Amino acid sequence: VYQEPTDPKFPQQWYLSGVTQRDLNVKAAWAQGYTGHGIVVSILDDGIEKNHPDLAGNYDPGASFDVNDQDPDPQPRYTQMNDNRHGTRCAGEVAAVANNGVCGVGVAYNARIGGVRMLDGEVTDAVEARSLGLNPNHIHIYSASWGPEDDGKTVDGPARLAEEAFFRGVSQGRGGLGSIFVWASGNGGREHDSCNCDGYTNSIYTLSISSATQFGNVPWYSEACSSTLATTYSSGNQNEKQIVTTDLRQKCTESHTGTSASAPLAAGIIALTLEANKNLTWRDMQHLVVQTSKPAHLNANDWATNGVGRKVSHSYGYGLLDAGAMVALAQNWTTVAPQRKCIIDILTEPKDIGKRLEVRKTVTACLGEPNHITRLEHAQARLTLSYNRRGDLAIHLVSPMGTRSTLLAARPHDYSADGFNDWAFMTTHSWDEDPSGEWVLEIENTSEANNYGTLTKFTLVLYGTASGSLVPR
Amino acid sequence: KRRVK
Ligand SMILES: *C(=O)CCN1CCN(CCC(*)=O)CC1
Ligand SMILES: [Ca+2]
Ligand SMILES: [Ca+2]
Ligand SMILES: [Ca+2]
Ligand SMILES: [Cl-]
Ligand code: NA
Ligand code: NA
Ligand code: NA
Repeated sequence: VYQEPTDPKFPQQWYLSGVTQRDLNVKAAWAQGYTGHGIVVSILDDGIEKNHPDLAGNYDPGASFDVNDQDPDPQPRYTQMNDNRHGTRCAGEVAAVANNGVCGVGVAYNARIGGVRMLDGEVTDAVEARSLGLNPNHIHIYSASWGPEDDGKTVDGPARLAEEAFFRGVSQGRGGLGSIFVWASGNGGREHDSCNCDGYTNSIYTLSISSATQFGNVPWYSEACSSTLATTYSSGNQNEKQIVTTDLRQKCTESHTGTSASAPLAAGIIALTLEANKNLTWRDMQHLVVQTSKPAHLNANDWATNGVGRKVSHSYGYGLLDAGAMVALAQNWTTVAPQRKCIIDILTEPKDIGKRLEVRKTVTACLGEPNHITRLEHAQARLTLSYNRRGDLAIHLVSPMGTRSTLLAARPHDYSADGFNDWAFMTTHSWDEDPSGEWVLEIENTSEANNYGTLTKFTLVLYGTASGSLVPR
Repeated sequence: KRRVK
């Protein structure tokens, strides 16, 4: 019989287990025997307190480096304001030591944990690339609780070196099975930001994770978009509990908050899943998340059922992660077929946007060719357009099975006249659908102003396979 | 700044 941890703050970790069903079902995975042994996770942030009494026993120097100062020791820089506490708080969520009389426990409390010190300085393209590409045959899972500014007017993503690091990681990392990249979807809720305008979360190579409050609501800081995959608990209002973890100066905190706390919990659950089947590819892991995540009792006004019967929301993706279900399904999982890519250039001529523009196109999805796709994974609409006030635009894409993805919602603070330059808006909401048939793109002006512009390119890019499907939910 | 926590 499994004995649950005895750490002094474990009873306050409401999100790991309980009788109330408002949890991530992590104790069920522990009782199946999975605690993270043999898995390596690295936190890409402002450093890690490698001598913390709740981290030292799991610390891994092979998973660590200091990119800011060009040395191997990722110890954070100590200041009166404790500004460099952020990475230590994230690490304890993943792999804080269990049954040692100190603070609480990590989701994967027997995993090995490291940190890359890379945010305490100017964060260039080269700095990102060196961190994402660190020791890729030793580190299994990378966790990133940072990104472009959440001011609600930025459009930005990885530059050339960083994008090259993503492709090298999923292609050759982890013995050719592919590095696992976990991303926090963002804190821009108060600015009405869209996480499709962030190239890191919007990438197909990252699992982008959103947040829910203890009572099951959309937190004030949450950003909605179609590229989010799933959700873990984090903070909310002052009557709702928060996240318990290791803090700077060898302390314990019960007040870790925001999008920053959601990605590390997902990284820990993925660590338990890899222990249950070390042969899973980067794409296998996203399939497992899609099939096992749970919508129930998360409140949102946009829940919709897609073409294969799964509920999906722009605030939550496919719902809350379920650790017990993840490790169970992983054990006898059959590896997916190699990934196919079908490129469809839609437009024959430019189109004026004006007040509203609708573009309809029936596709065969590369029928008769080696890259024929009958079973979709990610889909992208790569758009080039000019417009006089970018934040007045709303953009939607409808799949042949009738699933309406919001690619872009209105952004009141985005006054840019720069438009979009081949920006690859991504949706997860049509996963496992057949993409043959009519696709519909809608672009509209959400304001009463007399705005003007032109759509000059629309490439529909489909990813997936032609085998292995399941009876729709 | 280019990147934020
Ligand atoms: C965490 O990154 C460490 C504290 N500090 C925050 C702001 N600083 C840049 C300030 C702008 O020049 C980077 C590091
Ligand atoms: Ca150092
Ligand atoms: Ca502990
Ligand atoms: Ca954002
Ligand atoms: Cl590609
Ligand atoms: Na490979
Ligand atoms: Na992503
Ligand atoms: Na069809």
